[PDB]
Amino acid sequence: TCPFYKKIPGTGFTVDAFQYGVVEGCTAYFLTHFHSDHYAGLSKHFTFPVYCSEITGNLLKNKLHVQEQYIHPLPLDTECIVNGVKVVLLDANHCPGAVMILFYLPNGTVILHTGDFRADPSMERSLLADQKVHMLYLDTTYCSPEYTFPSQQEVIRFAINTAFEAVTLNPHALVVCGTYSIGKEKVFLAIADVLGSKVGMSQEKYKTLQCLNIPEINSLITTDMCSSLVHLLPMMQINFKGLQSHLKKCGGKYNQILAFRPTGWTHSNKFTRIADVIPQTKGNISIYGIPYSEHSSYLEMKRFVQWLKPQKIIPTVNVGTWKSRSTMEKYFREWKLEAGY
Ligand code: NI
Repeated sequence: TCPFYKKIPGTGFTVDAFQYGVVEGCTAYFLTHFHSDHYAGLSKHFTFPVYCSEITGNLLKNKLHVQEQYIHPLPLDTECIVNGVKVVLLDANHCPGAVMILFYLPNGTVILHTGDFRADPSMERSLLADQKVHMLYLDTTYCSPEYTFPSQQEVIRFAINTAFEAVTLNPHALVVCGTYSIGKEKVFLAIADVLGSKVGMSQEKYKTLQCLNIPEINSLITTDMCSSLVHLLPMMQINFKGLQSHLKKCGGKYNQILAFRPTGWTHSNKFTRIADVIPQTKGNISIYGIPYSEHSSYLEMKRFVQWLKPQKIIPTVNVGTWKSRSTMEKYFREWKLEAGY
């Protein structure tokens, strides 16, 4: 049964709730972004409207095969009427095509649903600036003060350096990057750009990337592995036994892999900086963890919530245990008392 934090009061609207069957009263199903925990349930056999971004729409048509008529894409930053309810989609700074949604209720209440988001000061000069938001459905993935991590630009710096160093020291080394969903494309696109290469990938990953409206994408990616010295592999596969296995397949064309595992937070964020990172080394294969996040740090979330001064906050992540729920409420009370809303 669909949980209350996936429903919008005073509408027939649900958000990211495609896994419960028909939800009684729901005229419209919103999908914030193409990540399987949020889309779990969609197929070619959906014949209810789905509202989403253009980019999410392309992924729905081409990867799950939903029929063009039931995909209502909407432009961002555009006041749009949807069953006689004004809504806006705003960029979430998550993965490609990921959105937050502003709902303007008839009764005068305004609600923001963040979907998954990495809060940023550029949001404070968006359409949110123009009016009061009463309710906030919030991505609470990293709602605890241990959760710090660097800026994406810091991380992309490190990567561009590591890769370009090794490639120049040894010109027969391959760069690999791990992936399992959309997101974090900047990692591999930045490395490939510094090395004068395209990125090489399986057919299915090429298909996924050809849906994202990246400008110039035909110049940046290929399915021809032989022709490329930055390769993408499944994240499952980014280990020694799998990198060894893969290093065979290239057929004596490279004598050393240098891989990157973009991850979110791990416990080594508590005791080590980004300029002071190392990889595990079994022979000639070197695997980097790099903490590239597409979710708000604790401080980033805090600033956004304290600027927004919402009258009420409804968590959408880590809501399954009473301890997590309770811990989160305590932070929301501190923020409000500090900020005087
Ligand atoms: Ni996500």
